[PDB]
Amino acid sequence: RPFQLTHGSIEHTLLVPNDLFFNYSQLKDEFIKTLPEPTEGFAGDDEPSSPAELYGKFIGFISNAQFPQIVELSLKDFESRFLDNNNDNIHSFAVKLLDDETYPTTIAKVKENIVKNYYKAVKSINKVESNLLYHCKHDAKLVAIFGGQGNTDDYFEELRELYTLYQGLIEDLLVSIAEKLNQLHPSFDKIYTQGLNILSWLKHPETTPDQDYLLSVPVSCPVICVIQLCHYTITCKVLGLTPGEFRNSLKWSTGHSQGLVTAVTIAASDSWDSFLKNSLTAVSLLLFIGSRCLSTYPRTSLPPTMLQDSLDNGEGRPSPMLSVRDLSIKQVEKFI
Amino acid sequence: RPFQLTHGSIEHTLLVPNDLFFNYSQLKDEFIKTLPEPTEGFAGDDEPSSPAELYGKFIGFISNAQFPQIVELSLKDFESR
Amino acid sequence: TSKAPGTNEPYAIVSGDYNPIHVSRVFAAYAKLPGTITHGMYSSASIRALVEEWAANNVAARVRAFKCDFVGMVLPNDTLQTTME
Repeated sequence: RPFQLTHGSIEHTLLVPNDLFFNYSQLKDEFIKTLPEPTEGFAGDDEPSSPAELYGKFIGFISNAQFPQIVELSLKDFESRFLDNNNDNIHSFAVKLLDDETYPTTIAKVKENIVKNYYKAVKSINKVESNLLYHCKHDAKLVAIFGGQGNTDDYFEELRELYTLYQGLIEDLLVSIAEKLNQLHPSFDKIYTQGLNILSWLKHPETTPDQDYLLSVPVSCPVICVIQLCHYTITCKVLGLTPGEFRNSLKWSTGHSQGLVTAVTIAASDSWDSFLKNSLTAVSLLLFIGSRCLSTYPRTSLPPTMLQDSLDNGEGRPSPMLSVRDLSIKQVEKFI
Repeated sequence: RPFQLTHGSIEHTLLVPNDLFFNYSQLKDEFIKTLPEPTEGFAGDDEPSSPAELYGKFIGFISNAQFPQIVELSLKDFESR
Repeated sequence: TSKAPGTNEPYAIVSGDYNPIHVSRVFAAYAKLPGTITHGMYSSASIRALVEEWAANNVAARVRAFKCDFVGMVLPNDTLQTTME
């Protein structure tokens, strides 16, 4: 008898080619033993909790196992099963999965198990798609903005999950970046002694220095540019867009306090290698900035009465820069 | 290893042709999911409660499923059995 | 709470104290002591800079005398918690 592909309390059974079930079952046997026990509706973070999520976890699993000619087959199957005429919308497919009732909504289990595994298993994404948010090539106007220094407290985790997710998209570039850093890292020792091996901190979380030294300027200044550049590389590659032609789509762009260097890189980026070279000149620049803006005004200790009071007043931990809201310029200049 | 055709608390395992087990198992997989849970000796009206009864329910099941050349084979098997 | 350094060599080259108890495994073993323990003077200056801000509210000229007793030894990278009374 022919029987069903199954798991847990949720199942997504697909039609394999009739002459593949044998070896197809080997991957399944290896897969079923890699999944934890079902938990009261799959509330466990690592077990899938929607049929599409299960199928995605499986497709990520088979991508590492040495058995090709199934990875892409099951991949196009996943497409036709969920992404027809929108077979480049797995992001939107993901955020739509957040709306299911069979699936208890949590974006974390949607990002991984679906998107991570897709681009982990997908072959060349180079299907030049529709810049159709600009499809009114005559009517819309895109402008890219690049964040500046200090928009968030815990920033390195953005790069953490980004590498966790699109590793196959950034691994080619960020290692070339970190190498160039290590070629310039020791030349500016004595100001960031805990090293600048980003690859270590990503491949090994415990090797990552504390957020404070991470929040240090000679540290945070280049990695923000790194985050922006990997984001740009991703949005160029998911669309399969060369950086220079994606730039052709934009009308103009500029950057904040810090990221403005990324903006001027984009305006000089034509190919991927040109992009890589200009990113190198960027992170080398912002590393100099981080070094010198600290060696010029080194942040020192602060009287604990001060910051204790400031945190009891609900204010922030004191820092060289203060943001005031809800007040016009003409009166803040009157208080200063 | 070769293993056994089975269900529930009663089993009627037959000898398939050696070159059919593959697709024969597909019908079984479709069949096992159409049967309710065993009930204290299969007191439920719709679950079979004798090996011949199980085999008959299976043979009715495969007759609708699009896979001939097994229906009559298993049928003459039921006869000889 | 404080933490011992990783290596005592930076302190040694600055303080001019090249005492091989703190820099070389072989001497630290010759004296049968637990290893390249931190420079006692470094451990002093560490707690001194600690109290200089936690007791004097980071006003440097307020401290006028400081004395301490190296009761125990500290191997590098050790995490040290102090009380202040």
